[PDB]
Amino acid sequence: MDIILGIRVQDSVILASSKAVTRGISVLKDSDDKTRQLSPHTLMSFAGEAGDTVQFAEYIQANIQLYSIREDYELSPQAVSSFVRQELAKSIRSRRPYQVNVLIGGYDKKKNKPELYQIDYLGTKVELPYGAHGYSGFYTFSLLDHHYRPDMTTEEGLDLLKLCVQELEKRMPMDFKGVIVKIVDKDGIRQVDDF
Amino acid sequence: MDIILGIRVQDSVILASSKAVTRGISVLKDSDDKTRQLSPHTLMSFAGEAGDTVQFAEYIQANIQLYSIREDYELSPQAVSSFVRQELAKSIRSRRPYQVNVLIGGYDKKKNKPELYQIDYLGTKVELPYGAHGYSGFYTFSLLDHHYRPDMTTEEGLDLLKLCVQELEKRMPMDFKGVIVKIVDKDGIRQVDDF
Amino acid sequence: TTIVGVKFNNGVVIAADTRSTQGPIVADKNCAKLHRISPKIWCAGAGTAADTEAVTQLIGSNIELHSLYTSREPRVVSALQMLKQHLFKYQGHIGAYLIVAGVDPTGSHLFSIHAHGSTDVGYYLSLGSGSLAAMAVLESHWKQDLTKEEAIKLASDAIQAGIWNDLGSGSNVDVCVMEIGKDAEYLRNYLTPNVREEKQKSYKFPRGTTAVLKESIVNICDIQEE
Amino acid sequence: QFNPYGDNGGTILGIAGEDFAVLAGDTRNITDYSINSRYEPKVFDCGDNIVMSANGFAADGDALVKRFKNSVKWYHFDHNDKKLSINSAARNIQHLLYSRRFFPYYVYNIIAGLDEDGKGAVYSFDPVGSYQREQCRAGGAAASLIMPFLDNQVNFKNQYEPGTNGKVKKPLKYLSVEEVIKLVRDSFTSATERHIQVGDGLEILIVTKDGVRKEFYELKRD
Amino acid sequence: TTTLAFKFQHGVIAAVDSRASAGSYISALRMNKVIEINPYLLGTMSGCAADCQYWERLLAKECRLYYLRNGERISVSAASKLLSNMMCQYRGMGLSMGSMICGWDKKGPGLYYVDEHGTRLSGNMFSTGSGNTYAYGVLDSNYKWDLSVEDALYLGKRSILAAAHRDAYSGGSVNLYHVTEDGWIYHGNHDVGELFWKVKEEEGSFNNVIG
Amino acid sequence: TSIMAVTFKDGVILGADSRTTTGAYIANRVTDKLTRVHDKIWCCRSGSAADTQAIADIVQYHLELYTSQYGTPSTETAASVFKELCYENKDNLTAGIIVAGYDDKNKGEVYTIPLGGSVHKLPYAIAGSGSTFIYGYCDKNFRENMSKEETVDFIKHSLSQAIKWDGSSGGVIRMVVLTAAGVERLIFYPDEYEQL
Amino acid sequence: TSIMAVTFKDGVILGADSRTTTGAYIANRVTDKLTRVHDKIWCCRSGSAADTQAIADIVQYHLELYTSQYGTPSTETAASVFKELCYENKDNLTAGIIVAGYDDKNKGEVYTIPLGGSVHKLPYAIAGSGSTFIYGYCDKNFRENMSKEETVDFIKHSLSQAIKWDGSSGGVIRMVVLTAAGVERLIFYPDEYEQL
Amino acid sequence: TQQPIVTGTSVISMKYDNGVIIAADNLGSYGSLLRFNGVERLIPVGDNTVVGISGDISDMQHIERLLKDLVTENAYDNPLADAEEALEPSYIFEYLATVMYQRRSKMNPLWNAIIVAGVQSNGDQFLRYVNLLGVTYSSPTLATGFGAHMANPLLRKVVDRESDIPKTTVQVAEEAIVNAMRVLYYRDARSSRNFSLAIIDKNTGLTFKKNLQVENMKWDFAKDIKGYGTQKI
Amino acid sequence: SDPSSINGGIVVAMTGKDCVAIACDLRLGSQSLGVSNKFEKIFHYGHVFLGITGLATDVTTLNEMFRYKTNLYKLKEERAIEPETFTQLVSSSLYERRFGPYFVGPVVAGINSKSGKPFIAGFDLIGCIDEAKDFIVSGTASDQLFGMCESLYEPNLEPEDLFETISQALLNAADRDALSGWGAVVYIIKKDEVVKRYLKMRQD
Ligand SMILES: *[C@@](C)(CO)[C@](*)(O)[C@H](Cc1ccccc1)NC(=O)[C@H](Cc1c[nH]c2ccccc12)NC(=O)[C@@H](C)NC(=O)CN1CCOCC1
Ligand SMILES: [Mg+2]
Ligand SMILES: [Mg+2]
Ligand SMILES: [Mg+2]
Ligand SMILES: [Mg+2]
Repeated sequence: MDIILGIRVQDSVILASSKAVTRGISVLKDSDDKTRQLSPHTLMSFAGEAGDTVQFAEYIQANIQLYSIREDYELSPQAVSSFVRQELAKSIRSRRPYQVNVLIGGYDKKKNKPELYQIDYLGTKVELPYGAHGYSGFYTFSLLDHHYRPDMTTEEGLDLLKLCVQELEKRMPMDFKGVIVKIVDKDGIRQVDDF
Repeated sequence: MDIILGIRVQDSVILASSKAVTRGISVLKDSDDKTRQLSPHTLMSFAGEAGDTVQFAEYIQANIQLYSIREDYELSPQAVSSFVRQELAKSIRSRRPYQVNVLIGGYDKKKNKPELYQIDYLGTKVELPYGAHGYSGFYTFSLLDHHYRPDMTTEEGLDLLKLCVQELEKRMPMDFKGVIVKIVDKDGIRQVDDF
Repeated sequence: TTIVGVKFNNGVVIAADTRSTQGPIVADKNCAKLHRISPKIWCAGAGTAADTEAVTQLIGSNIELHSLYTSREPRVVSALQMLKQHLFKYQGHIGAYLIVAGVDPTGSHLFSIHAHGSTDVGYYLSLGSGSLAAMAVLESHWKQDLTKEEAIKLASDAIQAGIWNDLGSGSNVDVCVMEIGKDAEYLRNYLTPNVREEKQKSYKFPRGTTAVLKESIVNICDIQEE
Repeated sequence: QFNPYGDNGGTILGIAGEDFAVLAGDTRNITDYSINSRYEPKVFDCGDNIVMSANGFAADGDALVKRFKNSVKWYHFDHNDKKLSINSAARNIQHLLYSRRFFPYYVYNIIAGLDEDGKGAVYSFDPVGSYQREQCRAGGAAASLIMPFLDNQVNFKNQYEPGTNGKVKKPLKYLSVEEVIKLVRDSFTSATERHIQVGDGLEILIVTKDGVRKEFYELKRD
Repeated sequence: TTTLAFKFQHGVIAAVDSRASAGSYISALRMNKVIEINPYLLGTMSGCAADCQYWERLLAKECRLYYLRNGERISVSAASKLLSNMMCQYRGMGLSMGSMICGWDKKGPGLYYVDEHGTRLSGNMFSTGSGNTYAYGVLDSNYKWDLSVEDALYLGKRSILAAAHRDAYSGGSVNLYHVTEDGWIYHGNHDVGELFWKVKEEEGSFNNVIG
Repeated sequence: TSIMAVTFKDGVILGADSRTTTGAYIANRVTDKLTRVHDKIWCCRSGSAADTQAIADIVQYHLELYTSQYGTPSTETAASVFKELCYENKDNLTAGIIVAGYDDKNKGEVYTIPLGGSVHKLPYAIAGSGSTFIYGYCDKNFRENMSKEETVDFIKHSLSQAIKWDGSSGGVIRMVVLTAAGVERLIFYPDEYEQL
Repeated sequence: TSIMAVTFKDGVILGADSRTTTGAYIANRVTDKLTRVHDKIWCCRSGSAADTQAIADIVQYHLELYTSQYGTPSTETAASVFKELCYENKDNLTAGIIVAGYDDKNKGEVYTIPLGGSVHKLPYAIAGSGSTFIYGYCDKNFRENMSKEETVDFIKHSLSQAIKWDGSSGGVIRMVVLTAAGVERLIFYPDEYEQL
Repeated sequence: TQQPIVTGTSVISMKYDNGVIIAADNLGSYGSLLRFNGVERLIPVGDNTVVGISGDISDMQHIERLLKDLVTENAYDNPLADAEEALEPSYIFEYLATVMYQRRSKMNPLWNAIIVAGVQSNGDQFLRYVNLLGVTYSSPTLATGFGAHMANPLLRKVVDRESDIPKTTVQVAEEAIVNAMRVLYYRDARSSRNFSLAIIDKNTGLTFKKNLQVENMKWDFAKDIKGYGTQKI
Repeated sequence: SDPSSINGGIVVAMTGKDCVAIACDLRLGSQSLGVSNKFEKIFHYGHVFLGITGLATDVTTLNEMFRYKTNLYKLKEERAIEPETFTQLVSSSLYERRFGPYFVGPVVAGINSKSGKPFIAGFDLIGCIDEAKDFIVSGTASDQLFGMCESLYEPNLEPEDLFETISQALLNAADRDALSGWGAVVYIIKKDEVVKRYLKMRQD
């Protein structure tokens, strides 16, 4: 798929992901949710080749959910991101690699800190205050470099995110049909229904 | 460029053309007018490879304007369309062909009839009640086939045209930044400033 | 195509089949592959059909003008030389493979010529997709000092070999005999061994079977008086 | 580089009647512009009142027929000499063809027989296994020549009743075996004229409740 | 091909064309591009006819086994997913199959789009095949949730007609289906030749065409 | 193709097979590969028949025109005209030509002109696809100032082996003898040369 | 490469040049292309050195094991083992091998195994890039039941010409004589064979 | 997948009233080089079958061994190996055809074209073709490679259809085969003068003729042919 | 990509008793997309009819070109051109572009005004003439037309019978071709009257 953004503020992580799905020359769907909840305080958005994205995401989800049941314990965002990276680094040298880029947004309940990890299909992991995949960063990073502070509120994070989407909507040739926004904080995961 | 539409109603021809211009991954302009007035009652919209479109359009414009001054007389839309077709049919077997598709909308003052001609870069001319170039017809022709009558008013033509643009905006992956609409009738050429 | 050329006692004979193809489809079932360059110089062509005609008509035109200029009857070597120099110039892009034969004041002649401009002399020759089927017959039955009637038989037998055994060849046999001191006789459809059998049924329709929308008279006449 | 496929030409034709079915095919076998055989049978009696023909690449066609005949044999062994119905044979062949989805049998396959209600049936396949029951089907080299003729003369397409002028169609009256064989012979005579790979001979297999009968007719050998 | 399917108040409509191509040659005028998996499940077809038939008939095998083991009818969500998982095993091997899984289950009416890439999308309306853009134009401008069964059947029928007309590789005939909670219902085979002229007169559309 | 030209006491002899192939099909089994460009200057042709025929026709034209103006041309002069064509049009030609002629002053001379357009004056020369198989035989058996009968036997035996091993070569063995006495054509059939 | 094996009255003689090339560079000018697979069964190698060495090593292993179990193997048996390797691995090999050996029962025998993996029993055999130039010479000069000295001269003259014309061939001429008397190695240097 | 190296050219055959005839030249070509001049490409199997093979010679030698092993294996625990349960031409052919089609299906073909000629138990003539693709066909006349293009036309003048077989004698059929071999020597660049011929008759059994030569050749007319057009001398 | 099958279309011509017939479909497309259902492919220059299939730009171009050439022919010769002569003009004009051809499949049809003899002819894109007695076909459904014409045609048909035969040959061939259809026109030609009929066919 196309655009996935992420921003880590004071007390939460915010993930924005496009709604469009295109087959051939036709847009089949304009309300697609490009994300999966891995655990109550960990969310993963994804973008890449058709089919591979969801298959990979659901496969990761199943593994983390299995871990949670076995240990009766939630893995830290850092631990989950490392597991995901290894699966992708394992995948890149396979017969047919999984062509998927992800952002992992989580709230670490132990450290009481939000955390955002960016991982590409090669297995290239980086922890960031804000991140993006594909061409999304080319348009948005200049705004984020300028406006981002680490002490921002969730509301300020959403306003800076609106500005990023507006810039994308102005200068990108592709119509990605807006974004679904989700917030990850101490209380868990929730969706912003009006954006 | 991307989308150009045309519709011939009772007493006028209406041409709609996208406003977007893209270089690389960036949309440079969102207010571009993809049209040239060939004569007071003849308008030509165009779409194709970068640069070639405007060069060809302006070259045609200069030739028709030269004819008008020489004879003190306006060529019929049919005559102009034939001249344009010959230039394109001449062009296709050149060393470097001009990669331009056009719609020619004109009002014939002699016959008191609106006329719409569709010509592709090969020099393939057809007179139509409604027409389009590229992928535009794939989305819009089904609506036009259903809703079009030959006795439609200009206002009804604009409403049917809005429905076509709305369908394009829903099902096309590319953001073409809306359209500039122009009407060609007995009184000449005018632009609809609110669309 | 299957085409052949056979020399005999007092002249030369050429022959050809009458099938033309568009891949595996038969476009024409009674094509004419025997072309006239001059009255007593005929050629048979295989390969690109338009090229064999065009190149034949061009050289035939120039040969006629040459004959008029020189006040002499045209020679086969002249047609041969003009053809090969033309074909050579286009480096095989004019796909004309011809058998050229004729009689002139010098005698009787038989040449083959390829698309790239190479010529060849012989007493018996064959060209086209059925050239191997025909040449098998020629190599089996040809001899020195053939009569006119023996040569026509050999030629048409060679073409038949192509008709039956080669899918690129079929239908009828055309022949042209060029004897010294005589007019050349062109025997169109000398053999007709492939007539279609009667159909089992007539597919003539009842009048009114086809649905019609509009009728109109077409004005083919010029603008009228009064 | 080695090319495992080839084209042996030929053309086949299946027509379903009210209480009978025919499967016809020319007897010519070819490579490129050469003739291999003027009489090489292409339509086979496979048992259980079923006839079959695999047109295209002869080696793959012979292998498929050979396998289906074998499938019929094992159907009797495994299911108490039960008769293999034409619909069950069709489905079985789909699975034989899809076995090689990634190295296909390069053949257009047709089978004919009678359904369980005694009516005539023809089934048509593509090289990878898609099948469907039809009334009329020509397959092979001259399939595009023959099919339009059958749409016209079997299903009365584009034919209307005189006087009405396009308002009322020609009614779909059934065809007799004698009428069908005329259309088959005229189809192959016409195909032989305009297609170089078709000719030499025509072998027709007719299927009725009484059994499988053969008829042979000569064709032009050029 | 052109296929479409959409959810509405009284279940789901499914409409398909009937043409089959072999390049420019029309190999079939009357092909069934729907599969009755069970009395409450339908499957549309677009792409390689062989792939569509084999895998959806194999899906029907797997849906029947589900009923025998669990003593309960399979959901549309689960059925669509079994199919998408089959596609993922032959991922990259060259299959060509675009299909909608239509049905009624405990959650009400269900509609899923599945393709050869393993894509699986839930939605109220879908259209696949070479002529899907033409069908979407008619659907998008006339679709409502508040449609009557009579109007809904006509919409899907009319949408295929639109595509059959313009798209060269769509046509032949229209096959209609209506899925209810009592099961699906076949609403006939409609020749496009006859339907076109009928619709032109009654609706007044296709003014550009002479008849 | 198998072609050769050999000088001897009284002049020079050209020799060649008669096979022309289009792949594995023998298009002509009685070809004449020995071609005359002047009264006593002949050439042996190898490579593209179209190219070698076109060239030899042009050379024959040049030497006919030379003779009209300046009298009988030398064999060296003929070889130069061949070379000038083969060298300047090397990008569009595939021609391997042996030139052989007799003067009264220079006697028998042999020039070979391979693919590039280079010229090499030699006592004897061999060329064509079948020449590869007789480099050893010809080198061992060639002598200078042989008699006519010895030279004919040398060419006959040599081409006999070339034909034996090369599929592109075969048919009859044609020869042309160039001396003061005149121009003699010879021919040797399979039943004669195969049993050598 | 230029290799050959010739049968005669008292047995068989193998012969070869000594040049190994990597393009136009002579990597080795004193190569030993005559290799022993058994006491009186030797082979001449042509093609890929890696492939022909690997094969000959395997064959030597098979015949050593054959001898331990079943006694002295025939020359035909040795040729069969070569063939079985060359034929079954033809897609990954480039090896042209001549096999030659002496029995008391069968006397001198020669088998050639070209690229495909086919086997051909012959009176004499030639192979390698330089063999092309001596097909004519060898055919004309070979006789059956020659003496040892005649056969050595035949091989010496033959390879002399192959070396003369083939750039891929050269150096010294090595020979191996296989008779009842035993195994004799010979060597002939350029100054000897070049002046022939 | 491979390419053929040392090759054998045309194999030609036909039916006659009491049996079949088959013939093939004794050449093993190495591209344009006529490398091997003593190669037998007709291989008898028992006293009732002859297999003629063209194409790759190494693959031919492989097939030759499969057949030799087939005879050995048929004799195992078979008291009627030289009588009722002897190998038939139809058995030998179907075996080869099974092998050829399997090899092409593994994309590792035997690069050959094979004609199995023989006479069955009931006196019926057997003549069938198979090649590297596993393609099989039967006809009154059969030929491989160039023979298909040049020999078949000549042999079909003798036996154009099935009804012409009883009318064709062995003297006429042999004459036709020998003429065809001459024509191939004139016109096939990868052919030789020397060839082998085999006759399998239902009465007189298997007659295998070796070291045959093409004779009565026409070359004399070559002396008159001069130049390529305009040359007179 | 293939210029001869981008726009699609078909033309067929037949001879009858003292009459000829020529017919064409009306479709013009951009591959799968149908653009026009009014693209007539038959033109006439006096009493000589020309049908052209293939690349539409070249069809339009050639019509304008032969109109040009026939108008000049008439001014100089002081008479209308005949079918046999026009056929040679088409062949000449096509071959002069031998190495940059028009991607077309022309079909000539007409009656000689002097001899009264019916005449039809077809060409390849490069000028080779196919002068047939029975029928000529051209287009993307040429294989289909060959099968229909070869089976339905019989010689010496009357105008009103010939109409039915050619109409059914065209209609049923077009219904087995994706790139042909969308309407059809048939010209029935006699020595001094010509009728033009539009056929009713399926619009898919
Ligand atoms: C449109 C017609 C687009 O072509 C549809 O998608 C249609 C879908 C369909 C058809 C029949 C059953 C189920 C679904 N597709 C085709 O007809 C398909 C198009 C096609 C052709 N080659 C393709 C390659 C990849 C993707 C699509 C391809 N055609 C076929 O599948 C052809 C090969 N099959 C048949 O023609 C099968 N029938 C021929 C007549 O006899 C019965 C079998
Ligand atoms: Mg990264
Ligand atoms: Mg034939
Ligand atoms: Mg359509
Ligand atoms: Mg050296």
